[PDB]
Amino acid sequence: PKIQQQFSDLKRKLAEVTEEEWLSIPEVGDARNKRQRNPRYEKLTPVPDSFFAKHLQTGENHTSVDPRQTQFG
Amino acid sequence: TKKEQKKLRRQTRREAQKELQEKVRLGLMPPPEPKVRISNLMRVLGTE
Amino acid sequence: KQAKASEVAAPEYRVIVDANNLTVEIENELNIIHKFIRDKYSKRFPELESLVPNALDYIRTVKELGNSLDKCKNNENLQQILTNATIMVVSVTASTTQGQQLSEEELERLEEACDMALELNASKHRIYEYVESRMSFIAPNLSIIIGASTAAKIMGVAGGLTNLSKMPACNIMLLGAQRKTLSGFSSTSVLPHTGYIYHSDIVQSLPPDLRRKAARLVAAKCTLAARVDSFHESTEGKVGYELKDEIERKFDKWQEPPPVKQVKPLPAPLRKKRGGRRYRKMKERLGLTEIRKQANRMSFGEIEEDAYQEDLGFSLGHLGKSGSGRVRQTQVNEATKARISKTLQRTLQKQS
Amino acid sequence: SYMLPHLHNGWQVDQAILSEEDRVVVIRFGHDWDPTCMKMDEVLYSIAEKVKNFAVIYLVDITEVPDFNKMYELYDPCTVMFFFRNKHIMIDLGTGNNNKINWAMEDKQEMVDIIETVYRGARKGRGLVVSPKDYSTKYRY
Amino acid sequence: EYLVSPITGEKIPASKMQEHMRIGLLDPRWLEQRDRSIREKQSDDEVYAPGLDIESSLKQLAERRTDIFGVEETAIGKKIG
Amino acid sequence: DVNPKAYPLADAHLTKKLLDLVQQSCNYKQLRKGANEATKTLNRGISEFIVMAADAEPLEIILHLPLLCEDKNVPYVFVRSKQALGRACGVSRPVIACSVTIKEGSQLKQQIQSIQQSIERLLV
Amino acid sequence: WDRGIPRINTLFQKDRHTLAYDKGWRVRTDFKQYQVLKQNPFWWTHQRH
Amino acid sequence: LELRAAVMHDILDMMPEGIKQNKARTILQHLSEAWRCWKANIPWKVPGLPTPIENMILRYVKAKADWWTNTAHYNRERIRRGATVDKTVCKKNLGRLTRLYLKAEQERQHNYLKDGPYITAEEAVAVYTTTVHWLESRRFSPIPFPPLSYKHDTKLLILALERLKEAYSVKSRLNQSQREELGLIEQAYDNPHEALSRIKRHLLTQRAFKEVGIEFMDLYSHLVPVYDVEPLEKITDAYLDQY
Amino acid sequence: NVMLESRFEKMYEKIDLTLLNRLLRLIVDHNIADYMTAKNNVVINYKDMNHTNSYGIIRGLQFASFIVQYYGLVMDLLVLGLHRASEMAGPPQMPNDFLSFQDIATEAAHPIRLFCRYIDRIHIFFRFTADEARDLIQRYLTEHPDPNNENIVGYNNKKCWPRDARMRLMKHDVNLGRAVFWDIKNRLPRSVTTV
Repeated sequence: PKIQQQFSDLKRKLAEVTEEEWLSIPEVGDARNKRQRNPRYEKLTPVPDSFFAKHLQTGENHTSVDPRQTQFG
Repeated sequence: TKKEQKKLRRQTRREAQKELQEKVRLGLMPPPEPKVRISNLMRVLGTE
Repeated sequence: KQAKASEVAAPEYRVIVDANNLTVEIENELNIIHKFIRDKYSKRFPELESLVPNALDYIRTVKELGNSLDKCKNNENLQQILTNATIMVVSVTASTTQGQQLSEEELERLEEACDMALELNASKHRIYEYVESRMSFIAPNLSIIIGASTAAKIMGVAGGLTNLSKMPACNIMLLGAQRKTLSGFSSTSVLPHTGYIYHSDIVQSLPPDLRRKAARLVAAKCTLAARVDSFHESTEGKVGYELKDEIERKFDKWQEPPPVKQVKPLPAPLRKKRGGRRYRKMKERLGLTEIRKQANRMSFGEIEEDAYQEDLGFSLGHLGKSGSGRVRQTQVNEATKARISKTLQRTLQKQS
Repeated sequence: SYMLPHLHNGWQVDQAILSEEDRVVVIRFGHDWDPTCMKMDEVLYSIAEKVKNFAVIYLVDITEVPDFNKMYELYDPCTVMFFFRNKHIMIDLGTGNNNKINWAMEDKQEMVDIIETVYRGARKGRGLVVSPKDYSTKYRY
Repeated sequence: EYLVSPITGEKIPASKMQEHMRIGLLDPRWLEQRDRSIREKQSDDEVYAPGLDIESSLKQLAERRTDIFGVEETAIGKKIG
Repeated sequence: DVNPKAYPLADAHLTKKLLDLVQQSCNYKQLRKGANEATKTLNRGISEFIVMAADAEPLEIILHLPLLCEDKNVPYVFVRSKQALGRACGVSRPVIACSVTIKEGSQLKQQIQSIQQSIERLLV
Repeated sequence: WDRGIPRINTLFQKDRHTLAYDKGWRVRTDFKQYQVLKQNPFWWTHQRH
Repeated sequence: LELRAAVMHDILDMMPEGIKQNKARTILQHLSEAWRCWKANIPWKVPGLPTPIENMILRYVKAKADWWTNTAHYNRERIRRGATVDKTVCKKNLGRLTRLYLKAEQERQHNYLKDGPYITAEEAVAVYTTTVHWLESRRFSPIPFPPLSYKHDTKLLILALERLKEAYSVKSRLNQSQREELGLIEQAYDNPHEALSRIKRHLLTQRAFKEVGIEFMDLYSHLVPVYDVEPLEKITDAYLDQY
Repeated sequence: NVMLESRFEKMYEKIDLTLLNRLLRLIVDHNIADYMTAKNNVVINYKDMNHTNSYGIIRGLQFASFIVQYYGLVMDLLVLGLHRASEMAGPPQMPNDFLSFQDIATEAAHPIRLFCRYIDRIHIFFRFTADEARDLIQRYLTEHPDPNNENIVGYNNKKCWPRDARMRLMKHDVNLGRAVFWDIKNRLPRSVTTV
């Protein structure tokens, strides 16, 4: 029901926490290092010219075929 | 150690170059010239 | 038996040393009887040696399997010996042994060998139990660091405190390392390079990812404590307590929660830059090459055929479309050739 | 929604707008209990540390601080307004109201983009910047 | 133990010699970097409100919303019902 | 200077010579740092000799090394401080034992032989 | 010329002698959905084969 | 956001008010850290955390997790039924379902490890003998390890390299991981025999491998796993597949 | 005639690594098989989540297609029986074609007349005589009784077709379809895979 009804018993039980117990309560620190948290940067660096060369090389097929290549070779 | 020796050399070089650049900043030593060579003859002094 | 009954000029440690030399003698007799069992059994089911490398497990398996290989199926006693994966592997292999039966007198001889091997195993258990009981007197610091069963086992496998003292830490870490054949898995068996030290409760009471880092430290400190004890110094146990305190402090340091780390704000959405050999090279790498310049273009009104099914709209420009380019084919720039990093290269070199 | 600083009267709002000469003052007019305001405030809270070099975020309750309701037409549940050097920075979000963000933003990155665009455009003395994304639709499909 | 320093040459003994080798080779730029970090990381205004305002804001949120709190199920954003 | 169980304790001049030779062996990649590496070189007989510092707080952690040198016929002494041995070994951390090892056709032959002859003459 | 289900013009392809060693290419084209984070409309075929 | 506000208000009301007021934000830090630990299927335990605060945070995490799972499934059902929905909602739901699936998969792997193989060797023996009899009936000669002077070893290597390469063919903008993968492919193509030696060494000796990455492609009806393998192991695996 | 169209429920996930290693050693050198099965047992990661794929298979591996096809060949053997598998494939000297048989008599020697397996989807075409169908239905019903004629409630037919174009669920070919599915599902151990 009222969100603040499921936590009523725990809220009541919180009263037994001593004031010194309210002061240990460690600060939360991340566990991931300098590379995970703030990575330096990712450059783009376009594709090599060999990709275009091979794409245009795919083609200019042939003028003749060895009479040995069958329906599947 | 090797690391300590390299660190000492690096600190000495950095101190020397920093003092040299402060001297250049204060006119005591005229600003350095570009290190022109035969291969550098046309990148530094092309129009000349 | 006299020592245990009287456990309420002929000292105790002479008995201890004689017993510990008897342990290695027993181990040698155990390995020769294992040799005999393996040699005389590998004509019925010869593949088992390649499936169960442990000597005692092999002996128990040949005592249990015997000449009847129907006892690999619907047999609970194997589950007391082997892992389920290796049990199913040996069942699979025993389905296709290609090995003839054993003669009856051969079975009698092999059963006698198995029984004598088990007798020697029981004797080894009893003598190691006595050594473990006498730990506190015979090696106070080494027992302080790692229990009593672990210290007893490591010096029993090493051959006494004197033999263990002349051993480096990188080998004490490996006291009890079993072959541990991998059956399909990926050397995820926790025993590729682990021994009695790694399976000691002090190392096992850590997260599974710090356990090898803990085992190395424990082995080093155990080497130190064994060297301390080999001359019977620090009888009361100060050195062992200091080493254990150091080990526990280094273990707490590893599990100490990570420090509070600040969030880096975005710098600013907004100066002169140099130029030289590095700038020229980086500009040439990122420069728009003639082949890449020519793929940028596209003829007007000259409709190209849609090559490369997998992605329509992918089109070369004036590369080969017989449009307005040049007569000869364009050449690949060497500066655009893909290369690997410096760290990646050094890892590719350490791999060799 | 409660971690961000709150402005408790119109004078504090005016001083917060005036106190910044190098960061975009981002002010959320609305009620902390409103669902739309809480949705917007989660996003503003998640980016408040990331943009502290060029933006500051304040919250304002439009009942406890009612002076700007008629002035700024603060008659929507949530409203996000950008000021740069005592000047309201209009933004052409494509929603027909170039004066405010009167809805809840679902993305952490889109508000960072909007704040950075406002900052970069307003440094050049522009009263109206153009949002990098058109919000005339929701691209649901 | 009167030793010799490969940096200065003074007679530093056995134990404090090691620390000498950590201090005599300490980079002077480290001092400038640490002072720069102190000057840059301590002149920053707090992004979030202090604890006072967090407690107050949560209190007013509880007061202005009984859909999440209270025992009487009142309206969405009205006063105390 | 304090512990008498470190019996072959060298003098100052021999300490200088020995640390210098250890530095040269580290330069020639003939040095093995640490007690565990000294033990591993003992078991293979690939060691000319062994130097060990007499200042390990537990000293008996390096007295197995003399007993193994006796079994393998390897010269051994004690030096006065661990930090000097560590620095002589190219390691900022305190090294308590190092092993100068054999290498066929090396240029450090004569110095090693002389330091050995000096070493196996002070052992009493 | 462009007829036949293996496309008789594929006999003339430049790579015709280094494709004879590519076996099981349909299965790996189908399984490519588990390696690249994109849906391939021509998962069933291969233009060079 | 209502649950977090309620839990924070409840924990901060029991705060000793006048004696301490700077630790309001660390409570939120703990409340978010516990939720992140739940989302990562990582156990959450703070040493210095008092037991009542621990229990309140655990209750918050359980309530938020129940709502999170229910919202994930409801939204997935909405996406599947062709309902009109934003792109960002689909991406957030995909990220949510990835974590739910991987929690259910860690549980499945743990169950397999605890309960061992489910294949009860008798029927495993049946399957194996069936396969053995089939292969003997076909007179199938087992595939050998690739010989040193394997004639068309380089042809298979080139096929594997081109198969790996034909994923960046249209990706006009590269990436550091993609740049490294392309560099490895080019280095193996320019220097084929050393690459083949490395592949043979990996096949003979390598049994432990670096972790792979898992992503989910959303087909709006089911999630398709996509696995990112290390570029150095991909070359060996591609060659092995071709061979 | 009866067409069963199905797929092994979760083939990829329920592949034992140890059994896969032992099955692969029948085909390839043990080094290669050990390499592949070890490569399947790696750590799987998603942004903070890390587990170890100790049970299932990894589809993203390059050779995962080969492993899946071979493992599905094993299931094809389990379904067809060695005799029918050897008759469909024919003698190794002259292997059969796509769906051809050496002789007409060999084709009609078994209920299962056509069989195909896409990566994990099986299609089996049976042709039953008037007596074999009733014997199989009788065995299925003696195994699973159905006095209320409840077998039509769960039956699936393609709703894309009109009412008279799809399958008619009379009484006999519903029990026959259930019997065929039951008989095909029994020869697959549920531990390995299930339908």
